[PDB]
Amino acid sequence: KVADMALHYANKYNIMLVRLNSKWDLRRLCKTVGATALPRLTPPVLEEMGHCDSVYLSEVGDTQVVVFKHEKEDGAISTIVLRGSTDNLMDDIERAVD
Amino acid sequence: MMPTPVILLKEGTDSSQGIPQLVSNISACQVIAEAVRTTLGPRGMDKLIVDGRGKATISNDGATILKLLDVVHPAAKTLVDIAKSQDAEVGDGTTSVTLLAAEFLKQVKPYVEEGLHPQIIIRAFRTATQLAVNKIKEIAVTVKKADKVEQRKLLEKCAMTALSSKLISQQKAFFAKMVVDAVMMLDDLLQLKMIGIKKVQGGALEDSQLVAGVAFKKTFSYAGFEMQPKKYHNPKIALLNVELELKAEKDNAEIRVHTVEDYQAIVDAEWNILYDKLEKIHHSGAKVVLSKLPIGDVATQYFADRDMFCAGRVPEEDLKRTMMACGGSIQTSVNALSADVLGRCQVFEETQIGGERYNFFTGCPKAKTCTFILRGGAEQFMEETERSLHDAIMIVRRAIKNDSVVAGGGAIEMELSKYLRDYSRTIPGKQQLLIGAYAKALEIIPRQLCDNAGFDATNILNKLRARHAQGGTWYGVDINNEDIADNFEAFVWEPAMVRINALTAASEAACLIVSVDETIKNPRS
Amino acid sequence: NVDNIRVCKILGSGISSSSVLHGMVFKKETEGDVTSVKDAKIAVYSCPF
Amino acid sequence: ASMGTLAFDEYGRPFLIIKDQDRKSRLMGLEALKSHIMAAKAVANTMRTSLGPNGLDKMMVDKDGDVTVTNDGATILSMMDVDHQIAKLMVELSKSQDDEIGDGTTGVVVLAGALLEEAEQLLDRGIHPIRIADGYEQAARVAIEHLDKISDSVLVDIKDTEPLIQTAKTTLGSKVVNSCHRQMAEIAVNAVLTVADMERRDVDFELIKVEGKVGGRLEDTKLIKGVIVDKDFSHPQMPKKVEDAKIAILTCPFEPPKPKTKHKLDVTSVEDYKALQKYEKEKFEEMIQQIKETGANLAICQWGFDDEANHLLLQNNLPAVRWVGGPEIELIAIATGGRIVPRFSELTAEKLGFAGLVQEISFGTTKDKMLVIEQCKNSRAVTIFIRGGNKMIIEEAKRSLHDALCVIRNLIRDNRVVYGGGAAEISCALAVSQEADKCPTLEQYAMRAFADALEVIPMALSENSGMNPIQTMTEVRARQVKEMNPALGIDCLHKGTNDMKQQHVIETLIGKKQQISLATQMVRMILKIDDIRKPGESEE
Ligand SMILES: Nc1ncnc2c1ncn2[C@@H]1O[C@H](COP(=O)(O)OP(=O)(O)O)[C@@H](O)[C@H]1O
Ligand SMILES: Nc1ncnc2c1ncn2[C@@H]1O[C@H](COP(=O)(O)OP(=O)(O)O)[C@@H](O)[C@H]1O
Ligand SMILES: [Mg+2]
Ligand SMILES: [Mg+2]
Repeated sequence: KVADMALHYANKYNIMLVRLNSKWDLRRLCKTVGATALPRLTPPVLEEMGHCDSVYLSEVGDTQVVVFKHEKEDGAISTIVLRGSTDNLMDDIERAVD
Repeated sequence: MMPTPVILLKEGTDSSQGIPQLVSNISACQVIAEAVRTTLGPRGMDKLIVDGRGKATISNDGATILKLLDVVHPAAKTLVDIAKSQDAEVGDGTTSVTLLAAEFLKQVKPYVEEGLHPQIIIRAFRTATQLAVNKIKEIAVTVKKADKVEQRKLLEKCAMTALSSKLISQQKAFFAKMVVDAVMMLDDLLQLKMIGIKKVQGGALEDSQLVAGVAFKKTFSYAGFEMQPKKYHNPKIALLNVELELKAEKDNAEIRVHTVEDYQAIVDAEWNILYDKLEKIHHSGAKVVLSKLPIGDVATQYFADRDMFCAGRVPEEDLKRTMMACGGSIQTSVNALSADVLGRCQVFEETQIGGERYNFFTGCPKAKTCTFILRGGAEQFMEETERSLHDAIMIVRRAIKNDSVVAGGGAIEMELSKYLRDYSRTIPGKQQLLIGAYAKALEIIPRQLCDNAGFDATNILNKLRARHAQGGTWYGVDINNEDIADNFEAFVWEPAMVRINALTAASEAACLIVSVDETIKNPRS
Repeated sequence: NVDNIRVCKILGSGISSSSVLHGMVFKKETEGDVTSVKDAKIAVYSCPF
Repeated sequence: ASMGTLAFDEYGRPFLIIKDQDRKSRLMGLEALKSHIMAAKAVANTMRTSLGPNGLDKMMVDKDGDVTVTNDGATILSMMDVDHQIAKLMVELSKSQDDEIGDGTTGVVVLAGALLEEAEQLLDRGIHPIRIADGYEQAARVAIEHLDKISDSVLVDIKDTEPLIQTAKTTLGSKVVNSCHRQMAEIAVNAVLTVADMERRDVDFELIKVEGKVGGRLEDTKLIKGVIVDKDFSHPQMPKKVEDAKIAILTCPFEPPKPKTKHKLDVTSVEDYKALQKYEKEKFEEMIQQIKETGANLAICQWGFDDEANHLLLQNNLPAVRWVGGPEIELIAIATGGRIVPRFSELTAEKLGFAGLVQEISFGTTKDKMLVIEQCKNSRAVTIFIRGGNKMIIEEAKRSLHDALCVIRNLIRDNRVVYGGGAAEISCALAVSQEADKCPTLEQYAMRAFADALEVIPMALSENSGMNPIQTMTEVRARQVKEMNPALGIDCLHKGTNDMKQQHVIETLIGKKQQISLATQMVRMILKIDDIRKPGESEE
């Protein structure tokens, strides 16, 4: 969770906040960005700091998403964004992708 | 069937296989479609669905009606899902998708009955849909001038067309102008949460207003609030996230004293903490104070003594809208209330709105948000007005992203049907029947428009087909004149993406329904 | 690694509009006011902020 | 005619579409329209008897057996226990009219019922309901323009209140409090004018306190330019009357201070106990002295206080009241001109409110005491005290006064008026009829139906008063055509003349405009519904 005062002071210094509940998503983000999940609020050292080509808030259809995007044609994790007119159709496409 | 001593699946597992289940699925899709047919076009009607608790809902939107229907047929649920998809991606055309998909299925039903292989039908649908989408992209009219007045007129006409099927269609020009004005204030993302929609009971539809700022209901003022002035001519607004009350310093704070002097000092320290927060707020220069957290009676009386306005428990989205309109910052701490974190509006006022008290922030020149105040005689009346305005807002947003339009009223459907028939005449013949069936199914929209309007559908369709064949692209149904007319010159304009997504979703749903050969339903746990 | 390929399902535009993104997508929103960074310098914390 | 569809497939396999579809019901098209029209007609016919000075009341009984006798249409429909969705729409329309205007809650329902009744015949003739709705909308536009045309302005000035008195009397004529007609109207007008921002701004109703106590007479209802308080003086031996009272409004209980944060005061020796006892005694003496130093005569508290403070207040000639509610504290502070003080340390002379007379009032053999804070200097808050022979007429007087206050508020918002008694309806019907002749044929039927529906209000007024409806309405319409006078209505009171301008039957223009607008919108909304899907489960 994010404290109100912490959110205030982060907004004051122009810092983007993302709150991932699931530890799996945090681990995958660490893999795909190259950062290390620090256990304290200490400022990150140079090696532990992650890097990405672009991070932004975007809307696809009617769902708001947060995108971590690499301009290079490489990376540890790549994602496939599946569109469709039905949930069942997208599930079948996901099975085909698997 | 021979009863095996130990059966394969569980007791009560029901399985339907073969052509009969496909025909039953098509019939179920038809049944779902006919529940929304009459809600199509300017002469469409509304449906009244009552839930289990007796809270009725009235709507003209196909997606809403389908959602309120407790559809349990597995094949029929695909139509509801594609209606939801069309509402999410576009926001308009939630009825056309269902009618088009059901008409596709109905047209191919006779061939299914005679043992035609469903993969052939699926391939034919894919080919026809690809061709139709390409034709829509090719023939869509675009304005390559980037003119302000022309683009605004395009937005207003698109909003008018999207609105001329609802109960606010009589005031459609007024509401379309308001919707276009509201949308043009959004900065770059056109987020829906930046367009507030307040519904206040009582009043005519023409009494609805759009405020160039932010407005919200009064939120449980404490004692001493009535001595605060209710009008400011150049206020500075202190947007805060602070609880201005006498309370425990923390939930785990314990005070240990052993002297009465220390007791008095502790009480005075609590009072001094509260008064220090209040004095910092007052010395910030602000006149209007808003907080997400509650503001106590002591703070209310303090601000009344200083001729200031306060309001606690303001909803978070309303504070975001006020921040965007005035240009401040939601401060969780009052230690640094500099001039750059304070909102500013020309006029703040609290007025009576139909039996309720609303706070009005107007005159914001840099506002990136707006608030709709909808008036009506009933809760469902205002809810349907809100749904109609949402449809118009989504249409205007999509038009803002790209200004490609096609004439409505079935003109595009006739053009696509003619093109698909012309293509089908030039193929070997097994795909020919299916592509012709697709083209014929494309004729459902103007036929349903004529049926809803009480015309003679056959004569209108014959005239439209003749006009399209002999030359003319944007000829559709003219409801008022009981005849056909050039719908492009009649300003029946809709974005091309509406029809594109409608055709794509209908084709995908039809292919998914056709591809199924067996349905197995396990017993409920 | 199979798990390195993530699938995000977003309804609305048909499967022909699907695309491959070199990164990750989270169907969520930002807590603060900043909604876009061009030269991101992510610092990941596993502890509450 | 119901149960949706039932086919079970042409192959004999089960055909289940909607959950619990075999226990649900549905109506489509003209049958649903006719059912809606029938329900609305029933509601409107029930309501139409409570229209006009000769209108009759409805006795409403709730779940717990409590009884309310009323003529207010919005209250009648709110308490009426409906199940039909269209009836709920009528109830909500009446509530909307009450919210926006405050008067005319019965006329809207009758007008909507008449409009739907005419739409029934129009549909039977074979007209699409959307065409009927469009014709109704444009006829309503014409009627609203005519209402603006024939309106008249009045003076809302304080010096001359006679037009306001006449308007309030016209509003109160249909209520049971007409036995004190002019008195009730005048107190309502004075109440609204006292608590009002002058420059056509809002009239804030939290500054009007409406209180009803049984006993006495209805004529004893009076306007108090101050605050009536259900509380009394804390000590039984305190004086029962204070003259030229200098009020001291406080929100701090007269008790030793208590920190909000969790705390513990450790007592470790006998000296600590002595210091604590001396601290308590000195805190009581200090708070009493701080109250007394400002020169105040009366102390008003919100959170009560204990015995030592009570006896110290009595001993120091300081009458006091405890446990006063927050709204009452705010009203007292507004009326007396004082400031709400959160603790004695901040109490000064300039924060003291002044009241000419503070008195405790008895109510016969009831032991019930109430406090009057009146004779303020420039009281910006007002209170209405209602008496009566039983609680039911007290509640009815409360809602009648609310209607009068709402009407005067509407007059403040807009000073244009039209003359009631059905004169406005007849003139609007005539204007719609003249407009229909120039219109193409197809919308003529809708416009004529709208005019005939508008003609129902004079018919209801004449029938309620015993006169023949059709003959009286036709004669009045013929007179209005013969001589240009939109002020001729239905002489319900049998005063001899039909000129409502002379009879001083006055209504707010915005009230009529809202009536017509809301009726038209609700009629259109009902006419656009062609399908019902009730659960039909008959659940308990
Ligand atoms: N003024 C008009 N004249 C003729 N056709 C119209 C007019 N306005 C809208 N339509 C048609 O009505 C159809 C349905 O629109 P609408 O009912 O608003 O939403 P949906 O497409 O979700 O049903 C559209 O395809 C459009 O072509
Ligand atoms: N003295 C009067 N003479 C003739 N008509 C009157 C008189 N007073 C009231 N009316 C009419 O009686 C109608 C009903 O008014 P009332 O019952 O007070 O409120 P509502 O309009 O809510 O029923 C009004 O439309 C008004 O024109
Ligand atoms: Mg539409
Ligand atoms: Mg009345």
